[PDB]
Parts: sequence; C-alpha cells; structure tokens
Amino acid sequence: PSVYDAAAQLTADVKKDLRDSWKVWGSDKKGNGVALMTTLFADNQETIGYFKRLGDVSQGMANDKLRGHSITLMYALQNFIDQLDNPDDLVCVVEKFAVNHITRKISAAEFGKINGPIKKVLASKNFGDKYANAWAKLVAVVQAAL
Amino acid sequence: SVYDAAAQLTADVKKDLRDSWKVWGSDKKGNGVALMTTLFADNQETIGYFKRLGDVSQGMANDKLRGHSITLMYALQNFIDQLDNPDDLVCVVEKFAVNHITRKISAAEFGKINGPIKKVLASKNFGDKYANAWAKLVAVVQAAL
Ligand code: HEM
Ligand code: HEM
Ligand SMILES: [Xe]
Ligand SMILES: [Xe]
Ligand SMILES: [Xe]
Ligand SMILES: [Xe]
Repeated sequence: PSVYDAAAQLTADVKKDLRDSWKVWGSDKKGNGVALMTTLFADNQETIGYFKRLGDVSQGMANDKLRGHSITLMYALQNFIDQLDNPDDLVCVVEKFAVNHITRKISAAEFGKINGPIKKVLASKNFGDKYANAWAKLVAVVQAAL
Repeated sequence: SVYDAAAQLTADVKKDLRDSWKVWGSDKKGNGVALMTTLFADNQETIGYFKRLGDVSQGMANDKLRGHSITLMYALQNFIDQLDNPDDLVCVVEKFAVNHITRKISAAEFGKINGPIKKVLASKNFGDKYANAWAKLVAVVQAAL
C-alpha cells in the first residue's frame, strides 16, 4: 500500500473526529505540545537519547529548545489537519516530515510510539478511544512513508 | 541580538504583519509555491541548496517543492502566532535558524527572501510598508543565524 492509499482512506467521519478534537487540543500549541513530548519521555524513556539537541527534556516548559520544538511539532499537526480534504496535499507534507524522521533513523514502529501519548493527552481533554483511534489513522499515514 | 530584533516588533509592526498575513496566509499552497519560485527565479545562485527537492523549475507540479512550500508557510503562521510573546517567538525562530544553519545558510543569504516577499505582497496590494514589517520579522531570524 502507498501513502496516498493511507491518505485516501481517511473517511469523512475520521476527519470530523480529527477536526473536532484538534480544535481543542491544538488550540494551545505550547502547552499541549510540551505535554505531548513530556508524556512521550515519561512512558517511552528509550526515546530520550534521540532528542539530545534539545538539552534536558525534563525541564519542560522552561527549556526553550524543547518549547520551540514542541510548538513546531504542533504546527506539523496543524498542517496535516488543514490538508485532510486533499490527499495530494496531505501526502506531500507527510512525505516532507517523514524525511525529517528518516534522516534520524526513526522507524515506522518508533514513530507509532506517539500514539500512547496522544491517547493520554486526548483523554486529559475527555476525548476518548474513538478519537485516539482517529489519530492513530493519521499517524499511520506518516508510518506509510517510513 | 535575537531578543533585540524581536523588540523591534512594535504594536504598529505587529499589526501590519497580522493585516497582511490575513491575506497572504490564506492560500498557503499557492502563495508558498509562488514565494519559492520567485526566490529561485530572482536568486538563481540559491537553487543549489535545494537539491533535495529535485527540479524546482517545475514549481507546483513538483511534489517535494509543494510539501516544502506549504510547510514554509506554516513556519510563518507559527511566527505570527508568537508575536504576543517575545520569549516564544525567539524559541521558534531559533529552531528554524538551526534548520538553516545545517544547510549553511547565512544571515545575508536568508535575507535574499526580502525581495521575493516584497514582490509577492505588492502583487496582492500590500506595499512597501508591509514589506518593511516583514523585513523586521526576517531580521529576527537573521539575528539567530
Ligand atoms: C505526531 C508525531 C510526530 C510529529 C508530527 C513529529 C514532528 C516533528 C517535527 C516537526 C520535527 C522537526 C524536524 C526538523 O526540524 O528537522 C521533529 C523532530 C524530531 N522528531 Fe518528531 N514528530 C513526531 C513523532 C516523533 C517520534 C515518536 C519520534 C521518536 C521516536 C520522533 C523523533 C524526532 C527526532 C529525533 C527529531 C529531531 C529533534 C531535534 O534534534 O531537533 N518524532 N519531529
Ligand atoms: C521566509 C523565509 C524562510 C522561511 C520561513 C523558511 C522556512 C523553512 C522551513 C520551515 C524549512 C524546513 C526545515 C527542515 O525541515 O529541515 C526550510 C528548509 C530550507 N530552507 Fe528555508 N526558509 C526561509 C528562507 C530561506 C532562504 C532565503 C534560503 C536560502 C537562501 C533557505 C534555505 C533552505 C534550505 C536549503 C532548506 C532545506 C530544503 C530541503 O532540503 O528540504 N530558506 N526553510
Ligand atoms: Xe511527522
Ligand atoms: Xe500524525
Ligand atoms: Xe525561518
Ligand atoms: Xe520570516
């Protein structure tokens, strides 16, 4: 299967659930981006070494490099959400960010580690399993490129 | 100083940035690709840096260029959204500065984007006042390079 295949398979219902949840947990990109990363490092401590450029990622909001990273990650997600209705456009931005991760030797399975943290941050805003599953389908579009 | 450069974004400059972005940022694919092709056409000595993207003369038809160009416009979106808070603007500017330092882009070469910005804004009826505002934002990145 192709990335385009994965992008084309996102249905109206999945896109609605992505948009509805993103309206909330994408609204505070600094706060929720840093929370997402902090949750990744709490539950997947084996990934911390990949992020050495950011310095001490336990410093959370106080760490300027972590904050800048985290905000920018949330604009990658903003970009994806805004491209949902045009698979051509979604694929080309997914492929861009996939290259960012391939050059860091991040596998499809490793990228998929983000689903745990997304599920938790969603649940902190009372978006439950249906929303986590929708986000896993979007994550899987990136995995198709990895 | 990146912090001193950020301090140049006064109330009037922030307003001009926001007012012009409401138009410029409303079509990120079309306007992003137009900005890039203007850069390449008018500054051909920069094209070599973009080798990953392949044949950039293909413009919109080049998938890698399209993905790059959309994403660039979300960097600008990010900057606009940080204008309220100099500390946050600086940390995202520094992030993107690192991206350009790895590509061996200097402050002077980054500043080559100002001609293209002036041109594409003028075509949308945002003139020198708006170009100058965007130049002040570009200068924040330049200070970090
Ligand atoms: C929702 C999921 C994710 C998104 C949207 C995302 C997005 C990003 C973005 C936008 C960057 C900056 C790229 C650059 O400037 O070169 C980045 C960097 C990075 N990402 Fe992710 N990422 C995600 C998940 C992950 C996961 C789960 C891992 C690892 C297991 C990972 C590892 C990395 C690494 C190592 C970097 C480089 C950090 C640095 O040195 O600047 N990413 N990511
Ligand atoms: C408004 C001004 C600009 C902004 C906001 C901007 C933004 C970006 C962004 C967001 C990326 C992706 C970074 C990554 O994923 O590693 C990037 C890549 C790049 N930028 Fe810029 N950029 C600007 C101007 C310039 C200029 C003027 C030059 C060169 C003279 C330049 C050279 C590059 C290069 C060579 C890449 C890497 C392309 C690739 O191989 O993927 N940038 N830029
Ligand atoms: Xe990504
Ligand atoms: Xe994603
Ligand atoms: Xe930038
Ligand atoms: Xe900029």
